[PDB]
Amino acid sequence: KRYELPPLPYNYNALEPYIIEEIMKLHHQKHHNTYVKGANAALEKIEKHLKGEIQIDVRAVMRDFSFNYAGHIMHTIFWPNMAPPGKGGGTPGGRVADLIEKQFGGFEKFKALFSAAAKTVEGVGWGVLAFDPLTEELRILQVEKHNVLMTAGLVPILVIDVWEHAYYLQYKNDRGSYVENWWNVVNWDDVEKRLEQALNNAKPLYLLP
Amino acid sequence: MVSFKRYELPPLPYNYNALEPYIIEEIMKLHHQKHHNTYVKGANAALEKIEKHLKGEIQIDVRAVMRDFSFNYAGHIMHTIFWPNMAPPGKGGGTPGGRVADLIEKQFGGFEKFKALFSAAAKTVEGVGWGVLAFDPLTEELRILQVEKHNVLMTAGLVPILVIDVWEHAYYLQYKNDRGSYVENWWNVVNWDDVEKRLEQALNNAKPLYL
Amino acid sequence: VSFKRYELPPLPYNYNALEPYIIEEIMKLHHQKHHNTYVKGANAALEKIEKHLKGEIQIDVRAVMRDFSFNYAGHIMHTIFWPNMAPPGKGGGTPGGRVADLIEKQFGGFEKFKALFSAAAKTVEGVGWGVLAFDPLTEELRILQVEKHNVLMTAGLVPILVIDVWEHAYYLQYKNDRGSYVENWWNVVNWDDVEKRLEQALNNAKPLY
Amino acid sequence: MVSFKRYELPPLPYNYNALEPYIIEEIMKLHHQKHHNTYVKGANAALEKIEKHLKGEIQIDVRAVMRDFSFNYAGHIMHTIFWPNMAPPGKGGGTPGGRVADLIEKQFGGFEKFKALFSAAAKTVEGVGWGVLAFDPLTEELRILQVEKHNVLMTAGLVPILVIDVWEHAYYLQYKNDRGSYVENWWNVVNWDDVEKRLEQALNNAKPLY
Ligand SMILES: [Mn+2]
Ligand SMILES: [Mn+2]
Ligand SMILES: [Mn+2]
Ligand SMILES: [Mn+2]
Repeated sequence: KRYELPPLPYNYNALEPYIIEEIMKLHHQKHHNTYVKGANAALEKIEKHLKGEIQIDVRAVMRDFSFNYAGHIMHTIFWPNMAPPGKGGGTPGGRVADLIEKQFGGFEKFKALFSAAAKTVEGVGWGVLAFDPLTEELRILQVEKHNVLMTAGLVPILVIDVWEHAYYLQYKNDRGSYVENWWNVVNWDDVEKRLEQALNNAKPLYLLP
Repeated sequence: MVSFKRYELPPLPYNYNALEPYIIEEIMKLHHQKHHNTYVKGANAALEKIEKHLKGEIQIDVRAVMRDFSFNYAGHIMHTIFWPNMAPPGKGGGTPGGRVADLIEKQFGGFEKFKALFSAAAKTVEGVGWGVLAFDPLTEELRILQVEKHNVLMTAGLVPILVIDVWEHAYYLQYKNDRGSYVENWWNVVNWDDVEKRLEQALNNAKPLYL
Repeated sequence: VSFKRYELPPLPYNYNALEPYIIEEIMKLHHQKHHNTYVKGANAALEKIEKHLKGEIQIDVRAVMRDFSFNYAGHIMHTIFWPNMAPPGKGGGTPGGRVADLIEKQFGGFEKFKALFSAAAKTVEGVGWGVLAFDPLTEELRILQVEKHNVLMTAGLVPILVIDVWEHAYYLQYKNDRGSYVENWWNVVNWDDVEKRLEQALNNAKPLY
Repeated sequence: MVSFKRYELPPLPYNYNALEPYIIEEIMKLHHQKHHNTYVKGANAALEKIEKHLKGEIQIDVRAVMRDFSFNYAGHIMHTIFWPNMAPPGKGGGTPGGRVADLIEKQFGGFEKFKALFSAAAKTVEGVGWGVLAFDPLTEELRILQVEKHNVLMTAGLVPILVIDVWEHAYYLQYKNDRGSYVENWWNVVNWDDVEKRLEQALNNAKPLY
């Protein structure tokens, strides 16, 4: 089954002033679309290989699949993780706030740690807040590229893209300012919904019921 | 604030010599007691550093500690899946039925085509790593990929349902450099019942986490 | 003796000297922000090693060496990158001399070389570099990619011509279109510099190993 | 267009059993005859694909083939340095003199401090890789780093003069999981004469190179 580019949940200019329209348009129509196409291209090669029509370098094509699939799913989460300022921004409540209190000692400490993780990604990558199916707790990590340092199990519920293309046109080299500004468009309702699903569904995938 | 729940080393589902002749007792023992244990400890040690940082007790390099967490957590979960993915010959080995066989037929064109591809993926991991059969929550289909170390090339979303460890420590004492022979022999201990149960859970649970 | 500090080199030309192919704002940010950050990071890693050697602190050796690796590599790669370019006239065109001779022998001529090098640069996954290197084991040219600054690079190979395809190298001008950037970059290649490096490599490299 | 010069497997500088009791004969045989040979073949195979691409016979994935070249070339050169970096106990082992000892004193505050740092670097490689002592052409000083696989974390410029292989295949048959004991014992076969000769060449050639 082939991957498809999802529409954004909002207008290309909907995250302004925090992320400009030009970035949103390039990011979605070029970058994300390229990962969708790359993932499908890798699958097509695997198909031709399985049908015996070609012989592929299995390692190489799977590396291509890994990178592009990861790019696709990460951007798929990234867009609805944001919302126009109002619906987006502010401080979380509910289950997310509760786990943030338990795991990190409150929102301010969480924000400082998450921001540090995002700002200090070496090269391009992501800051990731994930739900751990083994402990049913939150974990923060970095991902390099789309597919380096990511682990099995951990379910991303909030991600920030710190690839240079995510901010350079507006913030230039100042990734720090981008990260600080990104908090203003975080869709906590989306994160809350993701956590609800993870609490219900994640653990049984690994520790059988 | 509540102190993190510690990771723990699970027992094996069988004795150390239970996978003979395909994987020797000495490997199973070292693999479990030394290697898997080390990843459990490493994951806990990283979380302890994060805890002390959050309590204002120490300085940490956030990137470094998270790299440590990534590698060791990944090692832990991958081995946690690896052990029950195998079973003593008899319960282990053979060819799958059920939903696993159905998806293998529809996607890979049958078990032999799947086996050849999975074996090639495992054999050709560059350096140490894993061959992985995963459930894709976006398409509700199977995908095969490689993972290097424990935490390189792995992606979000994909749920491993069957993994083969091709780190050198998984085979060297018995098979020496001949990883190919190890991979071929490993099929004789695959626990298809476990794989089927994992797929069942994924079919029921995975997609809603993301969409 | 305290380690010798790395230093930011001046550019061989003004910030606007590579126009219209690479705009002034890019050259300024690239040199003053990005390259300077790698210099500072390389020095910072060695300061940590020094405090460890003085017995004052205990460090995570793996972590600090990863920092050294990335930042040292960033520093050296950019150090080669700047003089690898020159204002159009001195920069651009088709090489002669020893480099042209090896290009004929290894790659079957300049057009074939250019196509291969361009493909290598364009298809770097994530951020990184296209690299033309001298192989001390064979005394021949080899092309490879480097991801980040310090992934896929090998011992031995001496880079003689590099192109930076990190997003910051082109995004402000070329946006997502790395391909057009790579095509344009040829017009500022300083072939006299590449020639000097190859000659040094032919005379110096093999004995090291 | 002339066909590429092939990489070749260098012979060992000593018998397969010459590093005993510190590294057993079986490891040396497998390591040289199976593993190193595989990297030589892999590097050549990648270049063959590049050749066929340039001659218009095939259309390659340039990234994929260059990744193959990178890993295998790196494997080849790292092992090529690794073997003569060791010597039978007597010629091998002990502590360095000459220029190596001089820079070690200046950079690291002496041999025991250097040894502690290099040992820690080797023991703490995550996954498989190498501990590396390198000469920096930019500063004409020694640097220690790790390399993962053969071709991850390695940088341009730095010239390895002493390397230790900590891939599992380098020790597992003898030391099992105990990489630490392997690293501790490897010091007893280090060929300081070889390292000294490499440093001499680096001091003479590396900076003028860059
Ligand atoms: Mn992006
Ligand atoms: Mn293992
Ligand atoms: Mn750059
Ligand atoms: Mn080796």
